[PDB]
Amino acid sequence: NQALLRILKETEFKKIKVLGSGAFGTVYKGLWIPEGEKVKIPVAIKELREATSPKANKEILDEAYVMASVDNPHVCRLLGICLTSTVQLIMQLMPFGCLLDYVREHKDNIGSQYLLNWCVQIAKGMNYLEDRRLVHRDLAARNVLVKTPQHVKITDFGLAKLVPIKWMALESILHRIYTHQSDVWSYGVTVWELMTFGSKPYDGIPASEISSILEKGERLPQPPICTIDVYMIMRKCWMIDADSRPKFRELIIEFSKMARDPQRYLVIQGDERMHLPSPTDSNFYRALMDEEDM
Amino acid sequence: NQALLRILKETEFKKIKVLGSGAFGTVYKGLWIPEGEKVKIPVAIKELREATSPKANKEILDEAYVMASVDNPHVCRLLGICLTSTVQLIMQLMPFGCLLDYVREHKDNIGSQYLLNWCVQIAKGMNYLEDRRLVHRDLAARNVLVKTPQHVKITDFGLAKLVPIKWMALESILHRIYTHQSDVWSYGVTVWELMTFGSKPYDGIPASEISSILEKGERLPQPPICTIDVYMIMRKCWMIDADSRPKFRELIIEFSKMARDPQRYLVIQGDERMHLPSPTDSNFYRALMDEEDM
Ligand SMILES: O=C(Nc1nccs1)[C@@H](c1cc(F)ccc1O)N1Cc2ccc(-c3ccc(N4CCNCC4)cc3)cc2C1=O
Ligand SMILES: O=C(Nc1nccs1)[C@@H](c1cc(F)ccc1O)N1Cc2ccc(-c3ccc(N4CCNCC4)cc3)cc2C1=O
Ligand SMILES: Nc1ncnc2c1ncn2[C@@H]1O[C@H](COP(=O)(O)OP(=O)(O)NP(=O)(O)O)[C@@H](O)[C@H]1O
Ligand SMILES: Nc1ncnc2c1ncn2[C@@H]1O[C@H](COP(=O)(O)OP(=O)(O)NP(=O)(O)O)[C@@H](O)[C@H]1O
Ligand SMILES: [Mg+2]
Ligand SMILES: [Mg+2]
Repeated sequence: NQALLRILKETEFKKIKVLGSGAFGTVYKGLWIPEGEKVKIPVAIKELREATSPKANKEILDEAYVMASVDNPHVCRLLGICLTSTVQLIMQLMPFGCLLDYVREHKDNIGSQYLLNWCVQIAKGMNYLEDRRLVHRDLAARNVLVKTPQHVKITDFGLAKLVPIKWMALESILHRIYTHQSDVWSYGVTVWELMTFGSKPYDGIPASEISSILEKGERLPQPPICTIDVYMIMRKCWMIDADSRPKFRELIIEFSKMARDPQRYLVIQGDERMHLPSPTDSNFYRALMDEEDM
Repeated sequence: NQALLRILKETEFKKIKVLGSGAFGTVYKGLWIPEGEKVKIPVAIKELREATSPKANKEILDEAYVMASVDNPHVCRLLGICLTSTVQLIMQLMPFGCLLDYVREHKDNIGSQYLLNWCVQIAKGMNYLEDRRLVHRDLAARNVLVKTPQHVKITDFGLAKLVPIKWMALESILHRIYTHQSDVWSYGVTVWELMTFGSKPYDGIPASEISSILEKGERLPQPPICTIDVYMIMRKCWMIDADSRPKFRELIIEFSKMARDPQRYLVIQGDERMHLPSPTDSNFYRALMDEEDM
């Protein structure tokens, strides 16, 4: 339990490059230098923006042990923490970045088989989080990391009382209710990000006005490459009654069915001439970057 | 089968730094750039020093497929090949280097648990090679790679069908006989390298006079940290009768027995101030550098 979260000394790692910033911190590419060793191992470091107090560190530590205990091929694990004045958090570095930036930069080379398989994998990780009784609260394409193009992992979940309005279920906006079923709403938006190759949802609509447009029944529009079979799934994720939305276990089955005939369900120009994963190219990736079970 | 060996294009990888050179080639730290991707993935590249011909490449390819088919936590797998005029071979890059360079650099900080556990692991991979009926032919501390300080893997085996005199069994020197039993002889020298923290075997004896001294019954001397129990095992690996030498399956059992009470079997000054990593440090290493099953 507590051996899954490594407490690091300031001196055994170094921030070398800024990767980005979000709501609660700045993420750096870093190097871990093990004590007494000569190697430098790349890591990702998130330094929190606000300074905390030794008793606030007790709250952080309690949740951090939980996030270090996940064990699933499609869920990132928190690896370590350094309790400086501003707390720093360490996880595995993903050289491919987040899935949002990935679908934007490769939006002219991504076939339906990849897109559908990413949907399957994100649903697998969320179903695991539900089994562990962990609500994500901030599912979005930026919080799905690409370990390899064939293997994505959910990250930055579990942050309970520590706002991404345009990804949140109506009841989360109005009442601060976060459940596994509002994660299903955020899943639909995340899929919409992938199918639009990374468009901003509700572009140009002020966040303070989103719950008004949701209450009047407007939802994100049908992405051009999405058939209606895919679009109904996304829309069912945005039902006002949370208990009527699909469950993650069901979303696994439906997108796995569609992934077995991906060109029937996504309509992409050039899809027949698009890279798909050969066993040779997959064996190479896993041996170089991705040795974990799946 | 042949999906286990990736055939690479010249343009998808680059040599960036020379790591060392041996009998048949020069090893580089390199980078793989996947087609259509932006990331740069570190690899190790061995360029053979003599250029080959398309028909000689068929021989190389037949063997490269066999070396790409090993699956054991303690045996490195060949990952890819590029058929340039001088052939280039690609495998995982080990930032810790080979065990010979590592034991030399940490010779004042290596405890008995590590050394005995390295002997076990080297024996596990060799026993696997024997189960696969693959003769190593060039086992030596330089051909054991450190994936993490806790996990070593044997490399550069199998150049059979197709000289390190001081690691070779007498029958291999005199008769070019290489068997699993002569690998056991090379294992004995390898353990001697580790227990002397990387001393050169038979230092000051010309290689051309080695078969003379072995026939006369001379062997490597007992390293200062080895009890008679450990040295007796090494000596049994250097018996002239190949079938009287221990089997790798036996060497696993015996060195595991010693690793469960390591200070009784190795006498290292300061050993009580150096032990294995806690579970915390093993979990951290494995998540960052070493996700494979064991
Ligand atoms: O480290 C993460 N991302 C990374 N990117 C790159 C490198 S690390 C993810 C993350 C990584 C995972 F691998 C898995 C899950 C996960 O959530 N975390 C973990 C985490 C734990 C705790 C906190 C936390 C809790 C409480 C408080 N305060 C102020 C308000 N009131 C109470 C006291 C401040 C901060 C934040 C995070 C977080 O952002
Ligand atoms: O590449 C290896 N090391 C590495 N270091 C860093 C990067 S790659 C290991 C290696 C790596 C492993 F991961 C596992 C086993 C293994 O052996 N190989 C593999 C290999 C295959 C073939 C050959 C080969 C075969 C025949 C010939 N002929 C042609 C006919 N006329 C003249 C000579 C020349 C060369 C050599 C090797 C070799 O050295
Ligand atoms: N483990 C990681 N490896 C590589 N890049 C990462 C990693 N974690 C996060 N990033 C990148 O770091 C940047 C900022 O991450 P983060 O601060 O979590 O912001 P965000 O996810 O964009 N926003 P937020 O919704 O608040 O979590 C993003 O571009 C991520 O792609
Ligand atoms: N995968 C690897 N990762 C990192 N370093 C490596 C790797 N493979 C080999 N090396 C290093 O590269 C150098 C040369 O490798 P190599 O050409 O096989 O020579 P060698 O094994 O030392 N001698 P030989 O018995 O002739 O093969 C050595 O210093 C090794 O430590
Ligand atoms: Mg994030
Ligand atoms: Mg070698």
